[PDB]
Amino acid sequence: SQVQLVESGGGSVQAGGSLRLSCAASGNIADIYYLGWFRQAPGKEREGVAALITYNGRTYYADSVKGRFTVSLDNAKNTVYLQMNSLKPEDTALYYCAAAYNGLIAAPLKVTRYWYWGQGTQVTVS
Amino acid sequence: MKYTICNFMMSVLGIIIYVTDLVADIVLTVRYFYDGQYVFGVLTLSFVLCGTLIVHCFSYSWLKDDLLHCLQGGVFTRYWFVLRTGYHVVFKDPHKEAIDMATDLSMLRLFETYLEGCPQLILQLYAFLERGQANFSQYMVIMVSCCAISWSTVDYQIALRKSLPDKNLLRGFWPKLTYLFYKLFTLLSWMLSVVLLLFVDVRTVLLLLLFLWTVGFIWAFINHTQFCNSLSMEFLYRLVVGFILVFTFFNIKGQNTKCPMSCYYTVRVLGTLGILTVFWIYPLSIFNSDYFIPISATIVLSLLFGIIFLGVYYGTYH
Repeated sequence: SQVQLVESGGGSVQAGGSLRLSCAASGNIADIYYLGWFRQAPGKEREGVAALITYNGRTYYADSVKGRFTVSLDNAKNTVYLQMNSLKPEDTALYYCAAAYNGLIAAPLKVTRYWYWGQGTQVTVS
Repeated sequence: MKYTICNFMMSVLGIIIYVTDLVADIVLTVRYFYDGQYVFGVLTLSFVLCGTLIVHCFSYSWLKDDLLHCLQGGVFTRYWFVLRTGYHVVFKDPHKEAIDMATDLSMLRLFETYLEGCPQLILQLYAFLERGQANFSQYMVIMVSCCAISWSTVDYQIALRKSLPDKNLLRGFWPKLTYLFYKLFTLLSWMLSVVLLLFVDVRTVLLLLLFLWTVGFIWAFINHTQFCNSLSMEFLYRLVVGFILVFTFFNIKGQNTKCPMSCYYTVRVLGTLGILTVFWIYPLSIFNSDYFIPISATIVLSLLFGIIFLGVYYGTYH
């Protein structure tokens, strides 16, 4: 792969607390249009949770997590940050960050839309 | 008519298209399971499994009519025979057998091509627009299938020239290129139209296929198509040829007078552009509007080019 995505910030935190994640894209991200996040736990398939547009910054969300997630991008470090507040028990899942080249479909929540992904980090809620 | 050297390169060109087409499909399908894309991989391997099965079923019927091991004795056994004689042709009525047997193989490759060139190009191009950039492996199958479509179509035209002397005016390089670009452009417009709908509702397009498929199947009955002997093969032949009519028209039985093609395309022009009016008048937020304009441009311009090429061919030769 031309670029490698690095995930960090995962850990163990009590219920109702806060925790920060960072996803770093090392390489050329000039052609990257969409990039976001996912939730994955055993017994279910991947579904989109949050995403943003690099060109503008309009943060598309999911109705299940609308009004709670805080997704921001910083071009100085070429990375994206994710903020939790007042966790819920079902948040325990694997968080992956992935990008996608610009195409035709405009719906950056579909699992099959994104091109390449990262290793992901384990997070749990107490 | 003597199986010259010139068309021998045309015949040997088949494998370096065919075997590359075959190896591309197998190398690409496992890659999808290697990357986790199970749906595309199993479905793209379904075409090659069905593609070689359909021709093999025709292969057994043709071989039995002309005449566990016989089960696998299909195209490869047939193809080795002509080159075994074809090598001697380069070395030096064997000519009658060579030309008749080769042109028989050519047509079976056409149905092997247009049941693997056009319908399989949908899945790859549907998996290329969705993910934006795609990779080298998917570019390989799309180009080789385009080469396979290009090679088989012009080969059929050569067969039409040699089978009967009615089209004596077909001589020349210009008819080869004009009719070739007729398929490559008219199909591309209709393929891109089906792909655009495919993102909206998968079920509607699939059910739309059955309505078009059965019309082609019924269209076989009215023309009384007859090329096979077995009653079961007769049922199968109208099934496979009817499926092709959904993608492009082929003047079944070669006894028409341009009447059915006009009807098939006068609805194509309203059907394809009618779809574009639906999206333009009723905007869809699902599709990005930035790249929707060039796609909307290339779907109509290519179709405009396709009908333009038709006037040159039929209007000066047919």
